[PDB]
Amino acid sequence: GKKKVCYYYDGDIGNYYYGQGHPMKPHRIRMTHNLLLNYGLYRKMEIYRPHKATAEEMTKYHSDEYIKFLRSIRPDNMSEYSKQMQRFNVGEDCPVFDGLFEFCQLSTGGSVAGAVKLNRQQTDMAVNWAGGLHHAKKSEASGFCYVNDIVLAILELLKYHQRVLYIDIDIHHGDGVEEAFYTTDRVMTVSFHKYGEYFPGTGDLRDIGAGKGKYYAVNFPMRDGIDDESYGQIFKPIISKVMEMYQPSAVVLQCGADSLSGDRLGCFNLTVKGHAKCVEVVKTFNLPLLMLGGGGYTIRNVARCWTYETAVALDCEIPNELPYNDYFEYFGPDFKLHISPSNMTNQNTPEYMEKIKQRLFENLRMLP
Ligand SMILES: O=C(CCCCCCC(=O)Nc1ccccc1)NO
Ligand SMILES: [Ca+2]
Ligand code: NA
Ligand SMILES: [Zn+2]
Repeated sequence: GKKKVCYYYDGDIGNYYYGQGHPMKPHRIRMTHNLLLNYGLYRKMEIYRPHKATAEEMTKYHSDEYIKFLRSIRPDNMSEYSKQMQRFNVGEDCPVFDGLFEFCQLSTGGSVAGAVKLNRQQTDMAVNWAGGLHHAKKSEASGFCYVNDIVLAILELLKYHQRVLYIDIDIHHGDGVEEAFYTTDRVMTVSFHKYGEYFPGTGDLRDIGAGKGKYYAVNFPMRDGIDDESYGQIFKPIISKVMEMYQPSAVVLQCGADSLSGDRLGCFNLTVKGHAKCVEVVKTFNLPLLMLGGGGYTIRNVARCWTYETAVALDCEIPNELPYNDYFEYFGPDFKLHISPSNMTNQNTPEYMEKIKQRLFENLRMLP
């Protein structure tokens, strides 16, 4: 049936600035919010302002030393932390910016609050577009991510759920999440990503987990230019097999929008409909679902993607003609919600797609 959706957003989020030339723009979360408000989606869901996650919350995963450094580091005292910055990988991809810790606290707070809401059985779905920062490690920032809100949200879910399924549709491999749960069968991690001389360099299909976690990490490595047809060819069959074999009681879906056509950093060719079909596929399983953000660098397309995926979560049809909004000029020259794929070559042949799927199916046969 139609589901109860709780959505997390803090109006301050859009003001956090990574710095001149940095592609990660928290402003895209505000654009997403303003667009979905203008479509009238607030009438169908509960809108919550997340709390600022504390150090006690963050240290359920991250080390005390790393969190203390994030809590202390500022552009004014940077010069006194040169060594600490190199140790925790802060300074280039993961810059020090005003309000960095507070940005982490709000990104994390939405994911953790959403997980609590699902655990209490007070919502069917929880949405946190400021979350999904999949690369952060126990004691290290990485790929524009500092605090792993996903790992913290899954640890919250594990209090009430024996098995939690994690699915990652961002163009980049969900390394941080896969790493945290690599040796456990209590979380199965499933990542679809561009692989081969691409950030972060991990997610080979041969990386399948270790110890009790062997066969509980799934990687689908892809080439440049994947399209809606090819993605759709494998996503439903793989998720269906995962659901059948793994039988999770809760799901976390990372919806990184950098897998869309025309992304500033991405090299895929999905449309918003192709991306959102993933949400529709996961939705059909009727399991408690936490939907998260992630990458996404062509901000107009990020706002379109996450607005449509919120409408999909709500089973609410919305017009293709964009309503007026505070960022209306960003959506030109068309002013439409949906996007067209580019003429880029799809390097993922149908044979390649079927072969990787068959290899992953062999691995899934190894589950109890
Ligand atoms: O989307 C991501 C993170 C991608 C991180 C890519 C790191 C390399 C990079 O492009 N860094 C960079 C570029 C311009 C300015 C500063 C850093 N994960 O899902
Ligand atoms: Ca991914
Ligand atoms: Na695992
Ligand atoms: Zn990404």
